[PDB]
Amino acid sequence: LHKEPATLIKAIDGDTCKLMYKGQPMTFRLLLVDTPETKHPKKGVEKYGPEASAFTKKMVENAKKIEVEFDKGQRTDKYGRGLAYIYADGKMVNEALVRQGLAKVAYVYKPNNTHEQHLRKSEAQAKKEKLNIWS
Ligand SMILES: Cc1cn([C@H]2C[C@H](OP(=O)(O)O)[C@@H](COP(=O)(O)O)O2)c(=O)[nH]c1=O
Ligand SMILES: [Ca+2]
Repeated sequence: LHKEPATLIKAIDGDTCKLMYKGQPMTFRLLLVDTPETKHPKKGVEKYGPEASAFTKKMVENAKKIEVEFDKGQRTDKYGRGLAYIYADGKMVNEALVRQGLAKVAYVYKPNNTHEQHLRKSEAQAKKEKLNIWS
């Protein structure tokens, strides 16, 4: 897995943001995780959704540099969103959210699961510390 540079265009919510990648604007969806909904009416504004968005927004907006790391499987989903692990100054946003109890490990589709165990151990810690979603 190789990391690549990207430029923040705009954070949309907890697990989705728009980045300029290879000179092209794209919406990215964080791999292996799911932050609560704040958009789709079929779900509504789920508890901790606004919090997860604020965390992600803060994290990506304050970074000196952003990198995207694709897994080994497909790089986009059916909606055309780039599927990656996003890093803000070397810190993985996907793991950060799970560690704070602001996201649950979800959508694990082989072979795009290289970091599954790492995220699972962080989720177990958030759970034991009874953080946010796990409170
Ligand atoms: C994280 C991820 C989501 N998805 C899909 C599954 C869901 O399909 P459906 O929308 O048809 O349920 C949706 C979840 O994303 P959101 O959390 O952004 O809604 O995106 C993938 O296909 N692959 C992925 O790797
Ligand atoms: Ca979501």
